[PDB]
Amino acid sequence: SRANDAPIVLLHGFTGWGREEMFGFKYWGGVRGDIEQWLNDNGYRTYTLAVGPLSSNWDRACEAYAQLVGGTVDYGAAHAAKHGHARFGRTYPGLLPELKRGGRIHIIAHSQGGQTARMLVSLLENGSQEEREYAKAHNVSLSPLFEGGHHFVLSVTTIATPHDGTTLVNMVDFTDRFFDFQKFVLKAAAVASNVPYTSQVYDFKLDQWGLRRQPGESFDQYFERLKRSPVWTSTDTARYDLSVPGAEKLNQWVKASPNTYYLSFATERTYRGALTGNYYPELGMNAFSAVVCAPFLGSYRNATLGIDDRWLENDGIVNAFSMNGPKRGSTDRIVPYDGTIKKGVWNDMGTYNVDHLEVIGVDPNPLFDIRAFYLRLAEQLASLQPHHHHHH
Ligand SMILES: [Ca+2]
Ligand SMILES: [Zn+2]
Repeated sequence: SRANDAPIVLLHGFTGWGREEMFGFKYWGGVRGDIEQWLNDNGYRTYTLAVGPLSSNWDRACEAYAQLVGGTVDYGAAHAAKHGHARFGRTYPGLLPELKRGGRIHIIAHSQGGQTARMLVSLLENGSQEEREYAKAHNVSLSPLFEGGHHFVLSVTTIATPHDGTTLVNMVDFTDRFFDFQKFVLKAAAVASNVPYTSQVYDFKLDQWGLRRQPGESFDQYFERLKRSPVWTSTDTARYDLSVPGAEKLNQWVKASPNTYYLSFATERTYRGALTGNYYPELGMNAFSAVVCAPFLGSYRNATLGIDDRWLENDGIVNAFSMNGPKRGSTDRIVPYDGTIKKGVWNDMGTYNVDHLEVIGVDPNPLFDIRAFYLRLAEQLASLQPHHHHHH
């Protein structure tokens, strides 16, 4: 039973949006309903974050912080000068003002949101030495997020997160397919990609970059312009952070806080071929994944990059091997769940048979009791004890 009162905060990956976006079709729930609503009705206070889907984890984090405490998004002076984008972003009212008063939160994250959640914890706790130094050498102002000392997160839960990246980015035509993936997600919500909708619909929130869908332009047309923009061609991008090498760099500095609980959930929707060693998409896998991504992920090898047989099992988007926690270029410890949730370590909760999109309800799966999954997760989060008295 209940040991803490901390609210839950939901966070997406390389696709995602606000609750008011996509005509109310939820990222968290999809065709199965509204996950946040489910948790609230069952008494687990829950909120929802919406950050730039194609943005670097660093940008998201700066966005998350601000969206949480309120204020104007500060990407940090050293960071903005480094990558040529605006230092300042969109302003937010603050979902949880209580955070500045001593309160904590639980983050549940999907896909790339996992990387972001980890980074956010790091920045909250340690800040950025680079930013502090810059501020002092150029006499510029500094955001609190970079000063360290913030203790907002009691726990982080990751679901189908590419902690060590996804080999997907290695597809010869990754660029066009990744955008076809966005198009599929749009379709999933009954939204067309070839129609110049006047209403916002899907805000990619690229304020830092000066990018936005223009009037008369469909999603298909906007994606052609995004493809050639800095959010797809620079290192400060989700595209980079997504790669195996990118994930490893991020792992070099984004470490697990000894004051925070970490939970990992893995996904797979594949079967192994006996003659080839490869992995193939199961029945029921989202269409797109099954035709476009799955075959590549379950067959792609690269020994010079350390991609071997353990990397084949995938969930249609991300290699399963990458989900339990960051390992490549990491000092984080990963411990198998033995019935007891330990602090400052990745508690590997196992592997669940559902794809990348089914786990959040964007893709239908009648055999997966989604509500029960999230509810059981909320119960475990609530039982988390802030203080663990060392015993027999
Ligand atoms: Ca399915
Ligand atoms: Zn940036």
